[PDB]
Amino acid sequence: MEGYCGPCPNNWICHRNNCYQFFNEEKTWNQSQASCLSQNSSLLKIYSKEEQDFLKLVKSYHWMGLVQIPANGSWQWEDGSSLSYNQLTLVEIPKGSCAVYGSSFKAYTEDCANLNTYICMKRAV
Amino acid sequence: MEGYCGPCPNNWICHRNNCYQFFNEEKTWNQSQASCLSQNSSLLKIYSKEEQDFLKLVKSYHWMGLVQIPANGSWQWEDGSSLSYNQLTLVEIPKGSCAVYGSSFKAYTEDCANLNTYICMKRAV
Amino acid sequence: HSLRCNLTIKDPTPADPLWYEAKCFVGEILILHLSNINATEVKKCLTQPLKNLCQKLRNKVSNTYPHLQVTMIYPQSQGRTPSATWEFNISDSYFFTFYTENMSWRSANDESGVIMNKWKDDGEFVKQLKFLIHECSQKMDEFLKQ
Amino acid sequence: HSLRCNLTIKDPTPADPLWYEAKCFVGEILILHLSNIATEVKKCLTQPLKNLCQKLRNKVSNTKVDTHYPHLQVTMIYPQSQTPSATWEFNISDSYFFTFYTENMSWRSANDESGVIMNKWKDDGEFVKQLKFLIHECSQKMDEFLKQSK
Repeated sequence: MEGYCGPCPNNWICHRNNCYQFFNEEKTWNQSQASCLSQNSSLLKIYSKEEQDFLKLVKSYHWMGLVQIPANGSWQWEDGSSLSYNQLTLVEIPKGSCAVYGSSFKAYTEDCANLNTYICMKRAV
Repeated sequence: MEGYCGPCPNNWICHRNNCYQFFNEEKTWNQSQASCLSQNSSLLKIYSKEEQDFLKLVKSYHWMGLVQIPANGSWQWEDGSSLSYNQLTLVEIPKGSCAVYGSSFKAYTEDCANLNTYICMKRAV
Repeated sequence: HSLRCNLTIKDPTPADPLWYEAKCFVGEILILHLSNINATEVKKCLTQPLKNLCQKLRNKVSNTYPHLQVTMIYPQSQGRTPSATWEFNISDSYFFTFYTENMSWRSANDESGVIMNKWKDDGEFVKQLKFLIHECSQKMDEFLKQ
Repeated sequence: HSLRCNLTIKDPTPADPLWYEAKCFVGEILILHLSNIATEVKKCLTQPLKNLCQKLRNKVSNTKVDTHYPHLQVTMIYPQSQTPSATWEFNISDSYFFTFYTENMSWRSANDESGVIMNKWKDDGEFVKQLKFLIHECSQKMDEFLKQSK
């Protein structure tokens, strides 16, 4: 729609028809994923630094949709697509199979049971 | 529930029909204001913490639309409306008649001649 | 010795507009110097995280006038999981320490403990102290090897 | 609604040593409470109201009453300006009543007996200035706060 961004849920942040919401409730990774799902979305995925540039400015730490396969240490998004080196820099801390977004397209591995704020996203269709 | 956010300039961030853009070029306060004006906008104004909640997460320092009248020490927005302590906490440094936004609804006074990144905003109509 | 970073956060004045300064040493050798006024890999790793931390500390101090000194001490890891000590001094009045290894705290007295408890409620702040170490541990180790 | 400040001046006793009380409301919300025993508007109003209560005490001390619990009640009513003006209502011991309007610096008494006291009170230039001046000093911050309420 010319000059407009959406459709998005009410009060969500919109950029290039991607919808974001920054939730201040502290939840486990699993509870955060369930919250996003209940609102027809998923946890934050970084698909493009260029297209999601403003997210470089988001401070603090928030659950995002990045999960580990401990068997060989690889990481992928909830949707099954692989983590790409040009999407974000992952700072690995020996214990933890989930990751928080931490500004500047960096993520930090974190125990999935930890309580964090979280970011949901609906990708533009 | 799902609606559209705008009208906004292309690629700008939209929330409640307010339009934001984050500019990474370093400019004086005056040059930053001129850049926003040339794009039919003004520098960032905080009118409501509640309605602009996500801006608490914006890291670093950016010129915003808050200016001093040294004669009486008062601070106003570009549009002439007064600074409200319910909008924003201003940390005053003896010398400086402009202010940078510094996350968490806090601003710091700075010399207007300093180079900073800046944030433009078009308020919803 | 260890890698040591000394941070100062203060109110700028007309006589000195500096509000933060960061000086990282290894023994006597100064290896990184930052401030709002005006070894390559480790300098690169540390720079933005320290600037970001100083900005956070400024906001914390604003909600606490006060002068703040912070000392970070990072020993070479060896085979151990990388750890550091963060020492805080607010206006030569309140003192407390954070240990990243087990995310534990110690205050000099109950008055310091009150402020410490307020500060550590800030989950972002505590993460920044821990995360800086894991982000730069390898490059700090590498340099300390040199 | 408006911003309303209710001031009470009374004699202290062993049971209650309070001689003044000030309660400022916006609708139902209590915004400021002062006695001898919202941050920016509370800050603006506090010393001027305390200073006014001291002056009112002196005025009460010099007033000739005739009724069958002496007490002065003063109500200030400030609407959002959207030139800033207020109404000051005075009630001396439920016996004498008069009102000052800052907008045009005008007065109204409920009756001639109230008018006599009113005329004596308004001869005090300092007193009248305090009523007008308080409004100008805090008008902007009162407006700003009333905007929050919306």
